[PDB]
Amino acid sequence: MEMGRRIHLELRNRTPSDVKELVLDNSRSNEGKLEGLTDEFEELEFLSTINVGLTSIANLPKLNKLKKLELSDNRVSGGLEVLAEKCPNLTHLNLSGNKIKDLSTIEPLKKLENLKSLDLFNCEVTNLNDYRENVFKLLPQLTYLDGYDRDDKEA
Amino acid sequence: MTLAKIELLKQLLRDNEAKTVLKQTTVDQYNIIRKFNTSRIEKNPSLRMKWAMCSNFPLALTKGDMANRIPLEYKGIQLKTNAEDIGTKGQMCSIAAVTWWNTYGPIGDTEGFERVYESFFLRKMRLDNATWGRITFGPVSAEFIEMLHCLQGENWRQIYHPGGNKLTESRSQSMIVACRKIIRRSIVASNPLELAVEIANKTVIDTEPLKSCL
Amino acid sequence: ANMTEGKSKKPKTLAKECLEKYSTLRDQTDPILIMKSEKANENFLWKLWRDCVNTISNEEMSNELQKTNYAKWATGDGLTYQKIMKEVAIDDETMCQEEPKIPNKCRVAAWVQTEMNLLSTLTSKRALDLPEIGPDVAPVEHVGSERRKYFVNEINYCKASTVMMKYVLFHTSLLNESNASMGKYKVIPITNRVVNEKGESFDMLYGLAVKGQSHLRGDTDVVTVVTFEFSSTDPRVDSGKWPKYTVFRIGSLFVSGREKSVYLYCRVNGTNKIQMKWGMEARRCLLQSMQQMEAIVEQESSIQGYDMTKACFKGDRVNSPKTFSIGTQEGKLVKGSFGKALRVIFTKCLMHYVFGNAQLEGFSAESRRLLLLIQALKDRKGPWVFDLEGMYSGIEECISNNPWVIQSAYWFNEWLGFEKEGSKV
Amino acid sequence: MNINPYFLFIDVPIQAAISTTFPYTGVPPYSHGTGTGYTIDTVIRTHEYSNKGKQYISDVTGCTMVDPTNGPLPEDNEPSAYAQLDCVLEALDRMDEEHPGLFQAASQNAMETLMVTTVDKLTQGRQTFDWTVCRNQPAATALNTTITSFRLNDLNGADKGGLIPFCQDIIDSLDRPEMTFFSVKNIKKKLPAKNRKGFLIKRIPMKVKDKITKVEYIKRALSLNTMRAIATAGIQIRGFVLVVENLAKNICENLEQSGLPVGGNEKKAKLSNAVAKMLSNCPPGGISMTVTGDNTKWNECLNPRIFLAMTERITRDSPIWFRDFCSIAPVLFSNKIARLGKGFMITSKTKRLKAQIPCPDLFSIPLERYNEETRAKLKKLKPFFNEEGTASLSPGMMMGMFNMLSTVLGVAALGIKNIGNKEYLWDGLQSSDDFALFVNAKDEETCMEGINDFYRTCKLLGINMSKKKSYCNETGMFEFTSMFYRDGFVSNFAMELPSFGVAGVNESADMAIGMTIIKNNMINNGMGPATAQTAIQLFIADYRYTYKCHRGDSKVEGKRMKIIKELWENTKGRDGLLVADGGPNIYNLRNLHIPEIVLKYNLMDPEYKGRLLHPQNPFVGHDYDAVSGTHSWRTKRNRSILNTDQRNMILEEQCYAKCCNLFEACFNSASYRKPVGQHSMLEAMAHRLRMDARLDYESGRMSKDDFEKAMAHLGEIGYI
Amino acid sequence: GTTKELVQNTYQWVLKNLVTLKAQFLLGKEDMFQWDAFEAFESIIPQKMAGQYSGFARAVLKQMRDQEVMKTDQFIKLLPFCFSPPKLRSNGEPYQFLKLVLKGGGENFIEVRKGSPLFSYNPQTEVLTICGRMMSLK
Amino acid sequence: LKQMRDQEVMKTDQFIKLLPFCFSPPKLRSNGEPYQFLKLVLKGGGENFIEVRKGSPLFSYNPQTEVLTICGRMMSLKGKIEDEERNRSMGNAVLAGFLVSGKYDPDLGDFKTIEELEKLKPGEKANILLYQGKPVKVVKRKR
Repeated sequence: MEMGRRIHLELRNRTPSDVKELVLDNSRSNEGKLEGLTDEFEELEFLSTINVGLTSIANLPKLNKLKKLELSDNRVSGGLEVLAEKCPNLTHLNLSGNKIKDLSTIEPLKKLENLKSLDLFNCEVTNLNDYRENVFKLLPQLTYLDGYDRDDKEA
Repeated sequence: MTLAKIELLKQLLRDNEAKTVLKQTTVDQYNIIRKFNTSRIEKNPSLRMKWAMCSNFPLALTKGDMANRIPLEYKGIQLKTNAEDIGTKGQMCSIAAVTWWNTYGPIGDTEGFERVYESFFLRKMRLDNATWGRITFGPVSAEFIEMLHCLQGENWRQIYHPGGNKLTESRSQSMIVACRKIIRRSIVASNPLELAVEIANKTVIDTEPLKSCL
Repeated sequence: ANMTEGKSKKPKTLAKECLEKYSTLRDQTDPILIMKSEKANENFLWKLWRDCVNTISNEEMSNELQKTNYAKWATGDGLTYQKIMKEVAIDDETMCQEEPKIPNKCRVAAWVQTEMNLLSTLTSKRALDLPEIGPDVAPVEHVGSERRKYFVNEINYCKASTVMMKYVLFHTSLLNESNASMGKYKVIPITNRVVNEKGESFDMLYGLAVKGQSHLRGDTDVVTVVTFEFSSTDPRVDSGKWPKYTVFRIGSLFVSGREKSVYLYCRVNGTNKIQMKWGMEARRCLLQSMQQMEAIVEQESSIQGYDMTKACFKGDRVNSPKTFSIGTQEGKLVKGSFGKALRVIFTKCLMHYVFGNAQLEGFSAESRRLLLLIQALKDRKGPWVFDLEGMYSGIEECISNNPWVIQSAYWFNEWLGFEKEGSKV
Repeated sequence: MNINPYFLFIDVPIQAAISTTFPYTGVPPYSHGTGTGYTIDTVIRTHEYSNKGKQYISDVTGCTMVDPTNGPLPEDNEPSAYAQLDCVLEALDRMDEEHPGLFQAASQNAMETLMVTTVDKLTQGRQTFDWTVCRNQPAATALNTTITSFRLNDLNGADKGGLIPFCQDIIDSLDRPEMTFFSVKNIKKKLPAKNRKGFLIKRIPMKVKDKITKVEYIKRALSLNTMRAIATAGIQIRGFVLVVENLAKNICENLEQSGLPVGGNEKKAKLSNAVAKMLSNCPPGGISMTVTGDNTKWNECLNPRIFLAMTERITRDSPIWFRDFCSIAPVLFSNKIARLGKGFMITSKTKRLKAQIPCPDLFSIPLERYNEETRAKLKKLKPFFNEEGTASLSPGMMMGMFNMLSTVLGVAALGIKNIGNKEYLWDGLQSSDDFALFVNAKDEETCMEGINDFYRTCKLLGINMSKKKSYCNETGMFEFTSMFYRDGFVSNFAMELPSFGVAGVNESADMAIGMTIIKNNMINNGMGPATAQTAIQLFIADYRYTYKCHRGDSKVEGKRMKIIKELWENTKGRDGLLVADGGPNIYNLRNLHIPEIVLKYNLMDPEYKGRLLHPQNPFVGHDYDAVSGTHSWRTKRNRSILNTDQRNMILEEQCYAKCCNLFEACFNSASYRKPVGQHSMLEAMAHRLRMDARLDYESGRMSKDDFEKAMAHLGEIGYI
Repeated sequence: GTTKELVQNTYQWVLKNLVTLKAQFLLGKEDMFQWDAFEAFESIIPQKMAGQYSGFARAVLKQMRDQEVMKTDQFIKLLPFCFSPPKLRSNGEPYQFLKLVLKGGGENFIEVRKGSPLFSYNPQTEVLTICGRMMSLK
Repeated sequence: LKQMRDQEVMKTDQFIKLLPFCFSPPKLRSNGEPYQFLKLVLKGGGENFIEVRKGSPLFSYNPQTEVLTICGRMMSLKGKIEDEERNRSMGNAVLAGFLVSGKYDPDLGDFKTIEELEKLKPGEKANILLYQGKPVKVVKRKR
């Protein structure tokens, strides 16, 4: 199975601007990328990339309608500033299970202002003193986190 | 069957040793053999009392009219036991019994108690009449040793003065301290004048305003 | 967690209610093994855990195991050698003394840093409720009360305090169970009583543990106990952190509508009555940390002539809130409030007590001399050493396998490097 | 942010930072095992540092003896036990000259105290090695057993009451050809016990008489048994060591250098005063250096012969009898024999077997069957081993037994103050294991020359300074017995903290003991106000948990808590109620020396005062300070076995088991139907069977014929 | 039996005879929803609100049949709740829910979106955890 | 207090208990909804706490005799208590935006902690516990 097969199954061989969500899960990728998603995409709301072996974020269509994106179980470790230049309209961010070394990796999210929830589970950065407080004062725009900002609501 | 036990007892009585041991050894002595048979002494006194208190009747009890004054039961709670004990040669009482005595026990007369334990009362009186001073940190008398725990430390010193029957300047000794407190309340607050006068006008030494005493 | 009004109940009933609330975990019968110990048998441990939960969920007041089969065969209690008369051993030629299993040598463990980092954080719950004291009159009493107020406020919710309370409570229960039951297996839940900011109090259950028999009446005799503790961390992430644990996967909890797995770390262990007493006394870390903080404050006040408590905590007009160098961030020094320093001190004391063995105490005793010499160097006192390599050998003789000792050596090296690089200014 | 606790040292002086590193001043449970191997290693090391001395065979005990005194001087920095007698005598002479009339006064005071003392003083001590049974027993039991054996052997020193007759009888007992004594022997059991067969096997002790030849008793008296003390000494040695230590304490008390028996802030005062004194008389423009010296193998190098020489020199002008009395202890120690303990353990994995080899059979097996370290240790220990599982040990001091004399010797070493009339003056402090040395000179080079001279001098006296655990620095900052001093500030390394739980006497007594313990900790160990208040809080919590006496207004439930709540509801003076009655605690620093009864008297309810302090209440019946009320109850303290002879002869007859079996059925059918209270078990059985027959007939279980038959049989019993 | 046992048995009865229900679903008739097995299920739904659950489930199942394709897990989850008659809104539309509470409260709840303590199907491996027990759907 | 005033459930005990705390400036959550508490702790820790639902050593009320207990001192509140005050027992003055609507219904589930109450949505009914043996059923309100 490949990203192309998932794209064909979800789109069912139709125009790219017909679905506002994608499910790219359990898909092998060339050197850890997210190919199979052409830049021609114009409308997209939800994303899902799990067990894709994504190692970096360097290929992504420019978008202005996406609000949620899901990355998990990946060895990606690099600056995410490119998201601002690609789609500065993210509201739900999920990095659960990813591999991030230190706090500097999550710095480039400051320039994004629409993010309200960020998820980081069993991450090497999560095991630090005052990581919760340090992240909060580092990303003032954030309104939610792993789930315990002040209360518990569901996405 | 009663008859079977009776015949067995008669057969046992036929033998001299069994008859002797049954005639001499008491029911109280019967418990003793089982104890050493399957029990022994323990250690760690702190935990020992912890275990003992949870038991039913851990406290020894004296024999007398007062001992029998307290009841056997109280609101569904046992207090003591009727049968005699072996060790103490008397009754045994539960912990709750003590509390019962503190609640509904006979009210004795405590007149002259201070005289008997006069030293402790003198110590308490000396402590009460203390005039604590300042506390000074590192540089970088019979009545004084008793309080040494609160006077001198490794890197601090507490200025403390003794007391004892210094009565006569009562009213004065009152007003000063009261006045002092007023200042302590006013200096911290902004514009101490109005607050100080307000507190001074609304203070009474137990019958009269501070102004009259001053 | 199982919110309760605040009444005191027997541990068995508390465990029963906690399992009832999380019924799915209790009714788990098919274990999804995730990791295994080198020697322990997963089947025996799982059957023992099933027996423990069955006993907890029953109705009898006693917490005594009735299926002694798996308990006996799981802790290796039947594999003990049989003692024979000395004469046969003298006559026998195959009976020879065995060599001592000297501790292995291990490198730096990355999980101790995470332990120290996390145990010093402030959680949402506190587990300390101490009684009251008489009114304070003397100035020394006021100073002490202020110090106590600041200390408790700073470390009330610290996770280290909750862990310490769990440790002391579990050891107290273990010691109590050894009162009259010595030849029988006893099931003991690892419970805790906790209170949150809102005031509502919870009764947490951290797992179970079955304690075996100690036929010998000696107090320094190991009584094997096997403990099954719940956790939410997948051991595969740090394979080297758990070479001694047998872990299953029981079920999944939901906190914010999201599924998080639950593993059951099962481990065999051996401890004696004196170790129970040591665990019970492990509450002395509170007094130890308070004494350390009070020594710091006393030194600060001795520089001056007046107390420095509020000034060094909150700061007065003349002074500023004292700040302490806490740790490192991306290789750079980081400062923090006195509260963080107090929390780190408390966590360090708790870890020292928990990870205590002869190696740790020896290493501390010799690092005392090394630290004193470093201090003399700092104050330009011109220290002289007669046999430096003797001190270094004495210190290194104790760094074999203790996680705390190894991490302390690592931190000492880092701090020594920092002092060297900072003394040239 | 990776925490680094050591970074605290950047912002805080290390002396304050490492304050109270070890909460425990005692011993941990995980310390390296002190078994037969450890004692063997200790004796090996003791004989190793003195192997260049004179080796001979004792003509009394027939054991190998090593005498290093006046031996060849060391040619290497390794520890040495060769202490020249002349140097020690000269040091004592210098001390006496500096402190005229000190040795004479101290010896006179010690002899007067010995004359006025009593044998009972020997009962104040830790575990003592009882020789009659050859084990470790409490001091009182050991003294009683020794007295009984002496009485059996026509020795009645304890009868006179004085300690001098007791020690005279000890040294006389060391001369009897044959010594008879009592001993305890355990024999197996055959009496019934209900587990599944009404039969159990245990051990019962009995007292027997045993005799031992002269040499056996001589060896036993000198034996040192092992249980950071490494061994304990019997009763034959206790009196003499007590007298010698009293003498040494009398000498030390007036020695400004001695760091003992100072306790509390007096230690800080002594430290600061010593520093100030040394700095004051420093040469104008000179340099003052301080060494926090430590002594390696302190007690494995000091020789009992040197202590004998010190005792003889000190008591040079004293009655001859007192001189002999003082000398009896060093000579006893110079012949000490160590006991190796239990033994070793050897196992066979293939057959899953293990066995314990006791000390007498240590060499009964080829050495190839022991691991490498034990093999080497036994090979080295062979010459100093006896056939009775004991090791001869002439040198050494096996930890603290002459601590005061050790401090005196250290002070003597520190009192020389100069060698070769060079430009350096040394002094300092020493407390029985550790010394702080202050040396004033012109330049650091001369200070280090003086330090080297002091090192050589102490080597000549047998004191071995630790080069691997000592350092030198400009005076003003140092350590002395886990007490760091730094330019006026003073901190502690290890402080004992209150242990969990109550003292274990009773409510009022436990409260008083806890408060006085907190007060003593504040006074001596230097516990700060906040720490003391937190200790008070913890003690109150533990006390309430132990006695189930939570606050009267709390919402907890308990058997005693209902009555406590009722009393709290009925009481007006709720501030006057004791903590034991669920009242509010009012203890604080200013009132840690006042009993709570006295504290709350003025606030107590007069009716509550009468009930609590009733002159005749049934609880009280018939250190710390408290008030005798209804909270001074006594717990049942009655266990073990009495009437030993009668019970033993009854249990050895035969028919006891049948009596138990008959008793069990009837008196266990019901939980408690026993007319207890000294009733003969036969009488209780008669009453029980009478009642059972009555009930059976009333309910119809038996006919009138069986009823009458039962009453006739019971008529023969005698209780009907 | 307990509520958990009833949920387990109902879902197992659904799973075993999957062919019958999946065939009846295509026809689109109420006969399949009026099965006897769900009567006991009707006991473990709040009476005051079970009808709303049934109406919502019926509406979502109709939408499933109309405007999308096969989705076995959601059909499984939402089938049993439709036995009780519905109670439509005043206007005429069905009530919307995302958390179906069950008798006993607390853990006894089904999640409409993904899964819950009683029901949770993972598609990545196609495994259905029901009342703490895993079935396979391959 | 505002909720009590709006819908008439005015209870003298709750008013007296919670009046002093009203000084400090309000500190609401990001949602704009007031915090929720079970007991309000004061300085000194331990006993120094006021229970919002049942009673604390520092403050307790006995409606049978209408007696107010403050720090162990007892007073009578005769004339300051309305007849209908007792009937509206406690449930309308323990949480913000919640009012009583029924009684204990095991079917709805066990008692809900403050954590679930705070995240609840309007129009949803929950169950709470005042003290041992006196549960109650409440419902969130927009006002």
